[PDB]
This record gives sequence, structure tokens and C-alpha cells, in this order.
Amino acid sequence: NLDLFDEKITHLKAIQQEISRIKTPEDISWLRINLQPMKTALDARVTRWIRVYTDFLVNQFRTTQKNLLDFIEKTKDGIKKNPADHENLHDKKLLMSVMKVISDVKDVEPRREGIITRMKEMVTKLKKHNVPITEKGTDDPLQQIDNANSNFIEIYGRVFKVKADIIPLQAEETQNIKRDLDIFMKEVESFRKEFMQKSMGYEN
Repeated sequence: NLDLFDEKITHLKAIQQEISRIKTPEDISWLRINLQPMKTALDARVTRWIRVYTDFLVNQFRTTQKNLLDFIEKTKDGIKKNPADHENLHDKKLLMSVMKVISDVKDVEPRREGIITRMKEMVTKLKKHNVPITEKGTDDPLQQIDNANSNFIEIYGRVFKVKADIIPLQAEETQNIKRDLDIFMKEVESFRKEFMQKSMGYEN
């Protein structure tokens, strides 16, 4: 879970600071031992392990956003009335927005935590000023989408009500054809069961 990761990052960075102190100076035991070339190579392994966790969403933030941007691009198209076909394609974006709007808001909470918990147990800033700007840069579009979508839903409804009339009319036609096909198939499946060979081979 996304709170467990948070806790692991904070523990891993307590582990860094502990490991750094821990190497300790050149300790003498009859012969002199130098741990200076090792201490460095631990810190190298340590940083890589910490990086993965800190870089976990670094990649995903770009790929999420990249996916989040199209949803915006979809909205930027717009237009009211005009061709019926454009709606059919545009309508699906509303159906995906609703399910997203709900499930994304749930997934929005721990993603925000995911940024903050790194900042706490990462002294170094990731992408410098870019990462704080992106959070602000997402929030605005997210709000802009939620306004544009509510405008679309209102228009969507008026016309999809005209479609929801043509859907049933077409649906009744198809359902009637489907039921007829359901019956014919149940006749054909019964025919092969009724027919007993009895000796007879191959033809069965």
C-alpha cells in the first residue's frame, strides 16, 4: 500500500544516516584497517536502493500526467450540436470521466502523500522547482476539467436523451432478432442430442 511505501522510505533514510555514521574511522586491531574505499561503495548501493523508492512515481508521474493530459486534450475538442457521430465518440469520454473522477480522487490522496513523504526523508529536491510547479500545474487542469465536464454533462444529457430514444427503438429490434436466434440455437443443440447413433463411428 501507498502508506507502507511512505513508512519504508522514512526507515530507508534513517538507514542511510545510520550507515554513514556507522562506517566509523580507521579502527586498529594489531594491523591498521581502512574502511574508506568500502564506506563509499556501501553509500553507492544505499543511494541506488533509496533512489528506486524515491523514483517509484518519478517515472509514473510523467506516465500518469501523459495519460492525464489526453483526457484534457479530449475536453479541449468540445463543440455542441452538429454531427451525431462525434457525440458517440465524445460520449464515451464522459463515461470514462465519471469512473475516473471517483476512482482518481480516491487514488489522488496517497499520490500527494507519495510526493511529501520523499521530501521529508530526501534532503535533495527532485527536478528542483519543476516538481512543486507540476503539482500546481495538475491541480489547475483537474479543476478546469471538472468545470468543462459539468458543462459537457448538461449538453450530453439533452442530446443523449434524443439518442436514449433511438437506443431502445434499435435495441427492441436487435433483442427481438437475438431472442429468435436464441431459440434457433436451442433447436439445433436439442437436434444433435435427440439424434442417437444407436456401432456407428466417424459420422458422429
